[PDB]
Amino acid sequence: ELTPDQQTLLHFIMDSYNKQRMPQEITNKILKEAFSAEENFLILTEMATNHVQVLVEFTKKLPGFQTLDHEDQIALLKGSAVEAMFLRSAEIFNKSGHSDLLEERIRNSGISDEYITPMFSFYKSIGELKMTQEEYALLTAIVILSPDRQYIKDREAVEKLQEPLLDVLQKLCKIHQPENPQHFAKLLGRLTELRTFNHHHAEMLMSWRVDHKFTPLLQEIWDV
Amino acid sequence: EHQLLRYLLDK
Ligand SMILES: Cc1cc(C(=O)O[C@@H]2C[C@H]3CC[C@]2(C)C3(C)C)ccc1N
Repeated sequence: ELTPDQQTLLHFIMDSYNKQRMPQEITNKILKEAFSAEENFLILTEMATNHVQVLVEFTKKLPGFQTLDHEDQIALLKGSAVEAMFLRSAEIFNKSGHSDLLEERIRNSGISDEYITPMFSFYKSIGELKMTQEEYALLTAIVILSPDRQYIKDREAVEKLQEPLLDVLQKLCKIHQPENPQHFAKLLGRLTELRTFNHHHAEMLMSWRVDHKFTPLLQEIWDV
Repeated sequence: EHQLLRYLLDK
């Protein structure tokens, strides 16, 4: 069903999505470091940093992003970082435990259960759609290229980048889940759950600010 | 917003 131009678009997206590496140096710390609330928090700081790093790298290569107004580019990057990040951490969580040690660190890092619980529900809610890489990539791109973010000046230029991505996803849903015609709608339904992390994340940041220190990049991406 | 992000986008 994909047209030549849809294929071309899908390949660019996949090329860029696959260059995203969680560095070994960081995954190594998940086992190699001692556990305490402090060490765990440092590790998470570093992971969050890498997620945002990788988001920027992915974003800048999305077709048409470089043609956007430079202020709108920044608004999209800040607007989408939480959702993009939670989505990526789902993918990493579900594709060795390993996963187990990471889970343990998250659950001991000065984060209240009020936020941990939904985080892990979400990882489960994502994992039973059994999403392919293509689906993760396109969703991430759809999240990033949202015309509904605060401060955007030219919302139409964003919507024109986003819409084609949504078409490609709809067809992919029909090719990889031909027996479930509600799949596309389920993927989009998980986006509304993903959005609830904007509020949770701001609250986690607010309670961490009890003498705790953040990297430069996390300071800029979230204004803190 | 800011310099670090603009740098990371431009490089
Ligand atoms: C400012 C700041 C933010 C985070 C963060 O939200 O990211 C965490 C890492 C993963 C584990 C919990 C996170 C929210 C995650 C799912 C992205 C972690 C540390 C830190 N110093």
